[PDB]
Amino acid sequence: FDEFPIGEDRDVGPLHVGGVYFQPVEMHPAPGAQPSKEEADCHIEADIHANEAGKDLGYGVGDFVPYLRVVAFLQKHGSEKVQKVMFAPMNAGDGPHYGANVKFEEGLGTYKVRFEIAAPSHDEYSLHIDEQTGVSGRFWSEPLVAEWDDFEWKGPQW
Amino acid sequence: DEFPIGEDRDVGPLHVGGVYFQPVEMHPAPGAQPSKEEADCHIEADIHANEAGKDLGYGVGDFVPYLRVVAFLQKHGSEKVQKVMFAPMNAGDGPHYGANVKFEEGLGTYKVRFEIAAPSHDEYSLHIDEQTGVSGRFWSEPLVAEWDDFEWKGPQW
Ligand SMILES: [Cl-]
Ligand SMILES: [Cl-]
Ligand SMILES: [Cl-]
Ligand SMILES: [Cl-]
Ligand SMILES: [Zn+2]
Ligand SMILES: [Zn+2]
Repeated sequence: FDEFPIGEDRDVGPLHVGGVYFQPVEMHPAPGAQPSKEEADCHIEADIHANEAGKDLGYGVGDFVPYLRVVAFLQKHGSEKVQKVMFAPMNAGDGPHYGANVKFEEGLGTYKVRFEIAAPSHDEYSLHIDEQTGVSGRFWSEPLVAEWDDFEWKGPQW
Repeated sequence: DEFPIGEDRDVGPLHVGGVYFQPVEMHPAPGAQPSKEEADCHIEADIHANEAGKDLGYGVGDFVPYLRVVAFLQKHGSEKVQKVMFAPMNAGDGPHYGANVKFEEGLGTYKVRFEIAAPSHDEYSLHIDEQTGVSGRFWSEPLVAEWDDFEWKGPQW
């Protein structure tokens, strides 16, 4: 399946973050309130793996980082409207990622695309912190941001 | 120093290993598990994708997140069953499903059963189109990895 880049990959805190988009997909079960394959303009995927700093949190470097809460914000240049898109964790043929089928509500054009990545919720994940088996790192409190100021929505490339 | 609960099992698309060692301090402290000081040990369920595995879109050896893992402990000679809710967490050696555990029935031989449920309906999805798309589907009833002769003789540390 052809993947198209959103922009340059980012390294933010303990995460390596990439963004791609491609034709809308059919997901099972259909996640949250996302548009159907027919209603969507495309599928946007956030590829999140631990980088070297991720090692202090106990992640294997280069591995997928689960239990995160990822939200994308889309804002067309010259517009005050901002779309807020909740990403969901899911598997495609090339493994897990956070993604969503999305509509570019203000049409064709240039958009600021921002991914805000929050650490797992308090009751959803833990870290060993004892000396013997523990980690020296901790999760981030303020959400990490990977953003692209000039993404071009030029319509389906399929 | 890690000790096995028994031999690793392959159940459906999962490679499941069970180990135990000294109790640990976790942050946040998960559900109702005993503290490092209160506990007998820490038990870990290591769950990674096997060849079957690939059908769901995982890479062989990848940790499989979003599962709901519970362990049932039953001492040989007793009718009592103790239930242990595992929680997802990272240790210095990576992500695992684990729990600090106090053996309510004490020293002895136990049947140890891990029940592994697929992600909740609203917590994970699969791309199912021909194009992007995976052919396997998550299991309905929990997968089981069981050891019937686990010997708990007290701390080995
Ligand atoms: Cl924005
Ligand atoms: Cl929270
Ligand atoms: Cl900012
Ligand atoms: Cl049992
Ligand atoms: Zn996706
Ligand atoms: Zn653990």
